[PDB]
Amino acid sequence: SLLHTFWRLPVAVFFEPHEENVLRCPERVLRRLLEDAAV
Amino acid sequence: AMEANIFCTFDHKLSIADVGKLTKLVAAVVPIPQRLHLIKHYQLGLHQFVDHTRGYVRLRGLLRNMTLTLMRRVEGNQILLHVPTHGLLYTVLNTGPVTWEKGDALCVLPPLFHGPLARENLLTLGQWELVLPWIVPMPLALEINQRLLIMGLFSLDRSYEEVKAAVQQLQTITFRDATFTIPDPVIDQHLLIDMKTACLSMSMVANLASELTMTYVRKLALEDSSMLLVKCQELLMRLDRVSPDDEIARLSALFVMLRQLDDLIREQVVFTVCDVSPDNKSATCIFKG
Amino acid sequence: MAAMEANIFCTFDHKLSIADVGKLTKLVAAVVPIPQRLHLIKHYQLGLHQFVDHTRGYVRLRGLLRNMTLTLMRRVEGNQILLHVPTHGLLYTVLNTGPVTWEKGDALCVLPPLFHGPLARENLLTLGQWELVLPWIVPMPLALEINQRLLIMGLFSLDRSYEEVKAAVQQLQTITFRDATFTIPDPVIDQHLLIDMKTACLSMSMVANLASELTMTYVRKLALEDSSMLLVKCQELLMRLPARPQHVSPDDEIARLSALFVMLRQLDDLIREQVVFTVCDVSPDNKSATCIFKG
Repeated sequence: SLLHTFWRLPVAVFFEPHEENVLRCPERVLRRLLEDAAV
Repeated sequence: AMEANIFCTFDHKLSIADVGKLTKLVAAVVPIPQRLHLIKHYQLGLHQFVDHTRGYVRLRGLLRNMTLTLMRRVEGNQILLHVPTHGLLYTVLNTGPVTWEKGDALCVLPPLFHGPLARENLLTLGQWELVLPWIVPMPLALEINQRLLIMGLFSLDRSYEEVKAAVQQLQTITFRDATFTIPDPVIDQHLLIDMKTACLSMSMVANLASELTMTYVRKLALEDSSMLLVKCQELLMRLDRVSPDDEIARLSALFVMLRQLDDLIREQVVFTVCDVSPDNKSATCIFKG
Repeated sequence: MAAMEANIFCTFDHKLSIADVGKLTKLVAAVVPIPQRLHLIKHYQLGLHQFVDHTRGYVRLRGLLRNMTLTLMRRVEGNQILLHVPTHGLLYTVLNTGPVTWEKGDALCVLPPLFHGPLARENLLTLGQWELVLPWIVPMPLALEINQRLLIMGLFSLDRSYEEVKAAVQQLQTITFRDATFTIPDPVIDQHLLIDMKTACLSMSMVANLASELTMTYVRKLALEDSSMLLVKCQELLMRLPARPQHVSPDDEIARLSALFVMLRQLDDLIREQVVFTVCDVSPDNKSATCIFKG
């Protein structure tokens, strides 16, 4: 299920909003959206 | 008024043929140990430092802090040497092997041929023998120092055939009309000591750097605020695919083995060319020291 | 704006006793640092005592005095000081202030004074809570040892306990260059030393990358047959593990050692500041020396 990335060690970012943001919903919002896509 | 020169005497007797040979070198580069005002003739060049068990790299160490000078006028009993200053232009003779061009960076370099030599016709005395460091362009000096360090790094395993091919194709240099070759640092399978110290310190800083940086980025991975450290240790995890006193002594050894390599990893350009006279035996180089 | 003035007249505003001007007559033909390079600057710009902080970060003071503009003192008189900021290549004299005797041939550098305070008894022109703090002129062994020990003290401050760094400073803060004791003042983690640590980390990783197999196995092919006492000292600082090598190519090792040279140059500037004064010939009391590379 989990993906396979090339760079094995993860990178700290400047967190530019000028770039694209990175999938920033936590596990609560994931489980809630699971319930909303369910019902 | 006169100019701030260095008088130089000659203790041995001088003949008219020797003065006629000496007056070819009007504006020639000459090194001096310390800038006094009356020097003897045993302090004109590197023949006070020519030795058997020591070789090229010791001469490079002595030459880089030697206070060089230019001859001005030859006459009876006295040789007027001119001390060049930073920011004036000076005529300088090309006693070297290669012609220069307009704009080449020029630096001193000891002669590759020792006292035993068949091609020299220089100022010769009963024991004293005038030698003179060449001035080559800085790409040639970098290439000579680099190729000599590489073919001195193979001073231990000359039994094999492929390393003989590597050294004998590395024994020569390729420059502008130059099939010039440089002699081997290995003489009869024992190495001069300071070349051994140079390549030993090279391998030592290499092995220390390749061993301790992984432990230090393990200790550094908690302060990660910039995007450089993660790829810095991604390199170390890519390569494979502790008591405090020992690493303290290791780090001090790292910096001192680096600090003994300043003569090799850098050197300063001495002259630089403003123009080249016709027939390429002279140039009017502005000093830069 | 007009040209840079080589002649700079200083001026005190407060009263001066006879003892202060007498103590200042010894400082003729010596270095004072200034940031201004105007013509008639006051004494507030003269020297380091406009820059002493609570933190006393010595690497920060080293950088700020590196950025500073040097000059030599000339012909002190009643409430005037002529300063001669020198041109690149001429020749006049300087005067030591730190307790380092000088020889010939060794280049000099500018360093802020170590262990500065009332512990070492420097009675230099105290007036109106303004002292005159001169930079020390040390030869390049002392400067390299100070910057090297500041770099190892910046490296050592990670993941080891405070007791281990306090047990290492008694081995590391001592310097005995030319029969005189020198103590490193206050090793602390500021911003500039961690910036220099970042540059050192990148340079040491890249010189670890750009090494070939022969620089790896040189000491392992040399320590098998040769027994030198330098090899006795150099063997023990590695790990444990005739022998024909696998591959060899000089026309690749040329550029590989060229890049290792440029990385060693990029590590070398973290310790060597610059050549600032070269000494020609010293006096028989070593308290004054004529020097080239004047400024």
